[PDB]
Amino acid sequence: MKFTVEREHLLKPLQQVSGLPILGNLLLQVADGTLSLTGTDLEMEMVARVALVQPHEPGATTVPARKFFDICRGLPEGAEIAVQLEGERMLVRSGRSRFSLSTLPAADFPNLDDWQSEVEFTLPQATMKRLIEATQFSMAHQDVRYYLNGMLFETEGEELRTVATDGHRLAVCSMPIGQSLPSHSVIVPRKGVIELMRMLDGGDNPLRVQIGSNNIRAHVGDFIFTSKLVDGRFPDYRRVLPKNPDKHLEAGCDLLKQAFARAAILSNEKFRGVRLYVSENQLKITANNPEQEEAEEILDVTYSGAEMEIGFNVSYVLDVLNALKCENVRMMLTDSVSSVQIEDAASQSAAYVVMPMRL
Amino acid sequence: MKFTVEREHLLKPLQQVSGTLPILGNLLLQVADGTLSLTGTDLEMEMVARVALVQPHEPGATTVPARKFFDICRGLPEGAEIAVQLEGERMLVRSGRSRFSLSTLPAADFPNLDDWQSEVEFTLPQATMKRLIEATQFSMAHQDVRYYLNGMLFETEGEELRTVATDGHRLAVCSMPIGQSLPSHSVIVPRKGVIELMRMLDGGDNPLRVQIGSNNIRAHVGDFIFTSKLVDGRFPDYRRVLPKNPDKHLEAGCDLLKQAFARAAILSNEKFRGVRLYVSENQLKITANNPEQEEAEEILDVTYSGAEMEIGFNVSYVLDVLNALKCENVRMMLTDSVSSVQIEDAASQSAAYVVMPM
Ligand SMILES: O=C(O)c1ccc(-c2ccc(F)cc2)cc1
Ligand SMILES: [Ca+2]
Ligand SMILES: [Ca+2]
Ligand SMILES: [Ca+2]
Ligand SMILES: [Ca+2]
Ligand SMILES: [Ca+2]
Ligand SMILES: [Ca+2]
Ligand SMILES: [Ca+2]
Ligand SMILES: [Ca+2]
Ligand SMILES: [Ca+2]
Ligand SMILES: [Cl-]
Repeated sequence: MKFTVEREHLLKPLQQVSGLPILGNLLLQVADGTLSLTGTDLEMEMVARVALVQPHEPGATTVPARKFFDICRGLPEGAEIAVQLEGERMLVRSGRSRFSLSTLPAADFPNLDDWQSEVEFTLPQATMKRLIEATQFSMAHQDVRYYLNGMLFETEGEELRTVATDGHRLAVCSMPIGQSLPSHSVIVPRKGVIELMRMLDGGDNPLRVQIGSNNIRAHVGDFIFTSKLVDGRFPDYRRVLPKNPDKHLEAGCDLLKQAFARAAILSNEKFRGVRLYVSENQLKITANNPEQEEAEEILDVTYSGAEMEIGFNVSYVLDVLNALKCENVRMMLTDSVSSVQIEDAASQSAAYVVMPMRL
Repeated sequence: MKFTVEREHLLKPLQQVSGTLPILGNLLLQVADGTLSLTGTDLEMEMVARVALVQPHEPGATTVPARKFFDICRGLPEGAEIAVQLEGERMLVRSGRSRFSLSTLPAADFPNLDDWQSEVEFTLPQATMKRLIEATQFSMAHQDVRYYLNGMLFETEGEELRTVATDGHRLAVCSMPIGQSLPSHSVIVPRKGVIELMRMLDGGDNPLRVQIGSNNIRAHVGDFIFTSKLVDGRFPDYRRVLPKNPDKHLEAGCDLLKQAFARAAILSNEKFRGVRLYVSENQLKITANNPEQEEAEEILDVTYSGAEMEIGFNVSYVLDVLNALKCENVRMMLTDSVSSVQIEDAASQSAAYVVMPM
C-alpha cells in the first residue's frame, strides 16, 4: 500500500472519520484510484473517499487515528504526505519529517452488519441542517428512557420531520422535501445525530438518506455515514402540542431573551422558575430564589388576550429563544395550568413546547 | 446609600473586583465624598476600584453578591443608567423597567487586610509590566510543596525590575529598565496575585505605581488599587540556573523549530515527553519514540558551527519557551549532554529561559 496525497486533501476526511484499540484506528484502503478512510465505534461508521492523482499502490491497513491526524495537521500547509506500509509499521514522510506508526490488520477492522434500504430520499444539506439544529438541544442525555437519547426522524407525505424531547420540553421541526414518502419513523442515537450534523457543510452536494429496519445511512459527496437506529418507541409529539392556544404574545426575540436572561439570575438555581404576567400589550417577568432575592422585567409586547399568569423553567425558555435565531417570537398561551408553544413569529416550521410551573 | 451610574462606567470596575465563608463572595460598596468604591477580597489579596460619581448620590456602605450584581449590570443594555439604593437589608438595582433586589451582608463584617508600610516604590509603564509577566508566568510551579515556587520573584536591582519564575525543572527570567534608581530587593508574589496583577493591565497609557512592603505588594493603575500578601521563603538564584558558559550557539527560525518539536512530540512518551536533539554542522535532528516503538524524526537547517553533541529534553518545556517567545529567530545555547540549555530570542537578551536535560 502506497499513496502520496496533499495535506489539505486529507484534513477534512480525517476530521470526519475521527471520533478495543482498533476502534481508535482508521482503516486505510488504496483501491481503484481511491484512498478510502473509515472510522467506527461499532454503533456507527464514517467512510471518506479521496481521489489519488499521484502514483499509488493498492492495499489496506489500520493506523492510530489521533496520531495520524495530528501528524498530518502538524505538517506545513501544502505539504505532500507520502505513506507506505513497511512490515508491521506505517511510514509517513513529508520533507525531512519522518514517522513510523504502529498498525493493526485491516482484516480485524469491524464492519456493521449488512442490511437493506427500505426508505430513501434526497434533500439539500441545508434542509437537513435546519431540521437537526432546530431540535438537537432538546434530546435527552444518558436518560434511563434510552429511546429519548436521540432524535426521531419521521417521513409523512412530502415532509421530513425531526422531534426531540428529554421528557420535559419538546422541539419539533418539519420541512417539505418535494418527494412522496412512506409514513415512517426512526430514532437516530444522540451521537449519530451529532456526527451526521458534523458531516454537513450545507453546500451544494445533495444529501441522500437511506433508511433500513435497524440502520440509517447518509451520503454526501465523498462521505458516507452509517448508524444503527435506537430500537424503541418514541413519544407522539401530537399529544403534547397544546389544543387551541388562543392567547398569542409576539415580541422581538432579543428583547425577550435579554429580559429572561436578567430575571434568571435571581431564579432558583435548581428549578429555575420564573413567572409571566401578560396584559394589554405588556409582559412582566418575575423571578425569586430561596434567599428571597427578586427580579422584575416589564416589556412592551403585542398581546390582546385575557390577562393571565403562567410560570415556567427559564432555562428551557432561553434554550428555545437561543435555538430560534429569528427577529420576532410568538408565545402561544392558554392558561396557567397548560403548556406554552413557542415559534418564530414568521414561521410555523419549528415549534417548541415547555410545561407550566406552579410557583 | 444611593448612586446612579452609567453601565459602561461600572462593568470594568466590577470585572476587576470580581475575581465557603459567604462574605468573600460579596463586594463592599462605599459611597463617600465624590466616589463609589468597590472592593473584592479573598483574604490573600484585594482589589479596590474607584468610580467618580457625577450624578446625585447619598453616602453609605453595604456588601452584595459579586457575581449576581456583575451579571445583572452586564446583562443590561448598552447605555443603561443603573440606579442603586439600599433599602433595609436589601440592595435595589434599577434600570429602565428592570428591577432587582439583592441580599446584603453588613459592611462592618467585610474583612480588611492588615495595615502596613511602603518600603520600596517605583513607577513603570503598563507595557513594561505586561512584558515582564508574560515573559515568565508559564514557568511558575502549580502546587509544588516548595511553596516559594508557586509564585513569581519580583526583583529590583540598579534601575531594573526583573521577574523570575521556575518550577525546579525549567526557569524563565526577564529584566527591564525603568529609569529610577532602585534599592536591591526581592519579593515573591503568589501566582494568583500575578494573574490578577496581569489582568489589571488592560491596557492603555496609564502608568503603574508599585509599592512593596515587608509582607505586601500594592499596584496602583488608573482608578484601581491591587494589594497582595507576599510568599515567604528562599527563592532560587537565577544566576545559578543560567549556564556558566553555554558557548555552543545554534540559531533557527522560531516557528520552524516549534512546529518540528510539536510534530516530534506526538510520538514521545505521554508522561515523560522525552525527545533527543542531535546538533551538528548547520543541522539539528530531533527524534522521539514511545513505549510502542513508534518513532518521529525531524531534520532542520540551522546556523551552528560548534562541536557535535546530543541532549535529551522534556519537549513540553521546550514548546512552552518557543510559544512564549513571539519572535523571528531563537538562539539555543548549549554546554554538554548533561547540562541545561539556555534559550533566547536571537534579537533580544531581555529574557532568558533555562531547561534541564532529561
Ligand atoms: O529546589 C529548588 O529551589 C530548585 C529551584 C530551581 C531548580 C532548577 C534547576 C534547573 C533549572 F533549569 C530550573 C530550575 C531546581 C531546584
Ligand atoms: Ca493530492
Ligand atoms: Ca465513527
Ligand atoms: Ca411542525
Ligand atoms: Ca422587584
Ligand atoms: Ca455616570
Ligand atoms: Ca480580589
Ligand atoms: Ca535578563
Ligand atoms: Ca524514523
Ligand atoms: Ca556537569
Ligand atoms: Cl420565581
